[PDB]
Amino acid sequence: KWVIDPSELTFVQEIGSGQFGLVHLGYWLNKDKVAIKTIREGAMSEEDFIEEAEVMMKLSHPKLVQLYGVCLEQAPICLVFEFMEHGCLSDYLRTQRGLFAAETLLGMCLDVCEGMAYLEEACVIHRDLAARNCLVGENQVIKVSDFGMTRFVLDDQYTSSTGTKFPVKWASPEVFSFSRYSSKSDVWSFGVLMWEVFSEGKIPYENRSNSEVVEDISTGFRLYKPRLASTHVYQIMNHCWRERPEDRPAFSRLLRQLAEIAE
Ligand SMILES: Nc1ncnc2c1ncn2[C@@H]1O[C@H](COP(=O)(O)OP(=O)(O)O)[C@@H](O)[C@H]1O
Ligand SMILES: CC(C)Oc1ccc2cccc(-n3cc(NC(N)=O)c(C(N)=O)n3)c2c1
Repeated sequence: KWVIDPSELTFVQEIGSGQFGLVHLGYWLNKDKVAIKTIREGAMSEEDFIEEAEVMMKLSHPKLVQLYGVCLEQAPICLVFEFMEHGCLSDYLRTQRGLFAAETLLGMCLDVCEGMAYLEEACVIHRDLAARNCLVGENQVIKVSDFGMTRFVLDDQYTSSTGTKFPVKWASPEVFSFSRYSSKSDVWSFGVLMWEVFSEGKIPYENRSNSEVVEDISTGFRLYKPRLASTHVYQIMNHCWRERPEDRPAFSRLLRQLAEIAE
């Protein structure tokens, strides 16, 4: 089962604060060390989430952070995840800026691409892929996390394309216009993630408001090439940012293309 009883969890240390609550390092009885995220009441549709648990627990891949289960005996509920020692990728890049070899940055993109190729085959859409949603583990492995979570977030300012906190910077035109999510909209987001990785954690379109990003993208403007990205890597980024979803590569194609470049 995916239900974890409160007696099977022990909170050891606070890791940090998230959008919807605290994150602790803890232990899960007879299992492993875990990261536990406490979810503020009202932040997510808990009943909708619990309905998909039996199906979603079957997803397992080396490049996806495992969500082991939920502790829901009383509010606030807890989500129990695999512990990722080095934390989020966006912070990891920013803190180690200037210490990365270009091969390591391409390797991080390849780990994410592998995890995303598994979700694409599984017909699971992430909806908010970004470096902030990737985590860094043992020996600097990158794993994707939080796929599908925006379908349960109750704050309309984040989930509505016309909302003030919407992640427009990682959104394809059909997502920011119509909320038309697909694995091809995740490919657009993946191109922005590659830009974040090769820029060592810079924020995309930092000099633009959300409406300015929409106008810029719609008139054909794209993110500039980071210094560390080769012209071949930047070409693949641009393929992710094609206006028509049908013209973007699938993750299965990107994985082969990026691997050929790396190997
Ligand atoms: N699985 C995990 N393992 C280790 N640290 C984690 C894990 N999930 C989240 N964290 C850490 O918890 C903090 C907040 O996490 P996150 O829940 O992603 O907040 P937010 O959703 O606002 O980004 C960050 O410092 C992040 O590195
Ligand atoms: C206990 C888990 C399996 O329950 C759910 C229920 C609904 C879900 C809906 C969307 C996505 C889910 N989801 C998210 C996951 N992992 C991370 N790191 O976010 C996993 C997994 N199997 O590792 N499943 C869900 C996971």
